[PDB]
Amino acid sequence: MEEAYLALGKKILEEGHFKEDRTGTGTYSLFGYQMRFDLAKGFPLLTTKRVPFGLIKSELLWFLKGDTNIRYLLERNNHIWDEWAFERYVKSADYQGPDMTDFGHRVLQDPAFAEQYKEEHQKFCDAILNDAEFAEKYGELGNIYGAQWRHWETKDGSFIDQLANVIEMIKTNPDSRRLIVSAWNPEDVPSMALPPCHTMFQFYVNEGKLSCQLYQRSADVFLGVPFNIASYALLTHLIAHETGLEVGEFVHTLGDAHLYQNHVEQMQEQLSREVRSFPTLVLNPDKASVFDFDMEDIKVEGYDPHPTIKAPIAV
Amino acid sequence: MEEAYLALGKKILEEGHFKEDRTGTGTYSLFGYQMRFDLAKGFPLLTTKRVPFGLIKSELLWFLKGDTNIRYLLERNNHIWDEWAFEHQKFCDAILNDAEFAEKYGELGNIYGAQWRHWETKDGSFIDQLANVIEMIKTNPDSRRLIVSAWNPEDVPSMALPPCHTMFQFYVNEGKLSCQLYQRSADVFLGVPFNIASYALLTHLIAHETGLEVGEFVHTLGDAHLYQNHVEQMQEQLSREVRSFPTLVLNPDKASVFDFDMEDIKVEGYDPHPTIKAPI
Ligand SMILES: CN(Cc1cnc2nc(N)nc(N)c2n1)c1ccc(C(=O)N[C@@H](CCC(=O)O)C(=O)O)cc1
Repeated sequence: MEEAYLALGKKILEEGHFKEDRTGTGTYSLFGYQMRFDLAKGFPLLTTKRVPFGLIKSELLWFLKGDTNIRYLLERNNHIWDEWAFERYVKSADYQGPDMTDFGHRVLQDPAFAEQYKEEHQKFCDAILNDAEFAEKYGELGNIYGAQWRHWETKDGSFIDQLANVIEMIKTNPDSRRLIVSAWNPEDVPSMALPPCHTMFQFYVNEGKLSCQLYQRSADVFLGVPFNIASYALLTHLIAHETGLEVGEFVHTLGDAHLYQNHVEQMQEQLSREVRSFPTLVLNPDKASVFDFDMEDIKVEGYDPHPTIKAPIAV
Repeated sequence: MEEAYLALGKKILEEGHFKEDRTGTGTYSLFGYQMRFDLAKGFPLLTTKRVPFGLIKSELLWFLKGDTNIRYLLERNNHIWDEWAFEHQKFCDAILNDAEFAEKYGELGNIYGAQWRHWETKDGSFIDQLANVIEMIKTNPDSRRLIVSAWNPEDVPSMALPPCHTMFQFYVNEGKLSCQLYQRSADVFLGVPFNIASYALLTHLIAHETGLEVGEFVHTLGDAHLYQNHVEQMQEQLSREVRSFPTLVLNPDKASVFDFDMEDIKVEGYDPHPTIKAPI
């Protein structure tokens, strides 16, 4: 239930001790958490603030087609993966605009700098979208979620399609205890723009219902977790659709659940709002495979949330 | 709290879903569970039934030193894998006497020790996950990436018993080390008690190695299942009055944990109820 999520954010506000982090922003943090969402009770897209499903869709599709290049994402006007690509670009030999050291923090404090970042960011996206050589070198994120789900590279010159295998074990072996997809590949971690935040997931089956547990090593509570819940819920409806099954519980397990110190006013303002009905997910009955779904094949209807609460993304 | 485990077995008896596998094995089942153990309240060896700590020690020391060979376990009366290795005593004996014969037939290959200390790459090199996470702990305690993984999908479909312990994550706040463990499948009566002690000891060992106090051990389960002829044994356990967990005592005169042998790990104040027997 939404309440479960809202309770996480309260609990970190109350009890989460302060902890320095890679990004430099600062966080309040807990270790070890578990939220459950019965998906039969509604599609878990938060109603206490507007959460952009279109962006959740395209990021999922992007993960399922096995792709790790932002061009696809930018073609559908999704900029949620932009900064890590931009950061890679500005640290490269090829970049020659103004010094973008520390842009993640300096856009908040310095207005003529944010304008400069805004300019460079705009030429970066237009280069990715219109220069195939540039897209190819600088849209790339490494072997992040998509590469590991579809094309986990083997020792002897091949690849394992993890996701597709697990879908097929669900169909023929619904009681197996190894319905597991991992994105944590120790070989590829240092190559990755970021190691996987949602690290690994497991499926389970009882009386014709499909349930999923996610292990998430690092959980950005205000910005990310609303994405991840919806992302993994959508994935579960997709797999239940392909596999001919009803939809079960999504269980969200966390390692470091953190509230960025600059998300606190947002998380308090979110707590002051009454919970509304979850929406209903709608899928194309004509599509048969998880991997056949496109943007028009997935809608959410009945979504009537409270207003957008803006916050700054860490790094 | 030991009551977290006890509520878990009680919830399985009450709400667990029955299933029956190809061999004809019954189980009662739940998906998604989390138990926490505050290690400053005591070391979580079960008091409601006797749990054999020696076997947990020997087996954790064997994973920790990266050893995949039974000779170590055999020198310490631990027998839990001399089946996937096996006139019987002739073999056990020969492993224990002949210097070469142990290497020839006592190797077990790919399991926790090899995966924690020796994860093979494409170019033929090896990653020592555990060693690396220890230096990360000392040098970057605020890291959200203190992860060790036992799950390679290249090797799982090939292997005899794929790891029930799929990954663990460390965490540090205010001079205190915690560990969360994701376990994809769990024997609630015989395995889980065995696994709570193991991973709490691991946490204690890594805290000693890095000069930290112990925080929590968090146990997260996927498929948690009670075998149908553990029911009578689980019910018998829930009728017994919880006691205080005991105290772990680690030898303070050995600096590194990679030198710890059986004699250097002691449990004090351990007053469990009688051993409960069951099939495995
Ligand atoms: C890609 N992604 C997953 C991802 C990757 N690295 C991360 N790194 C950190 N520190 N925190 C995260 N949540 C995070 N998340 C993200 C990234 C940004 C937003 C985000 O800024 N969303 C805004 C803006 C949405 C919009 O474009 O309108 C929101 O209001 O929810 C969400 C998910």
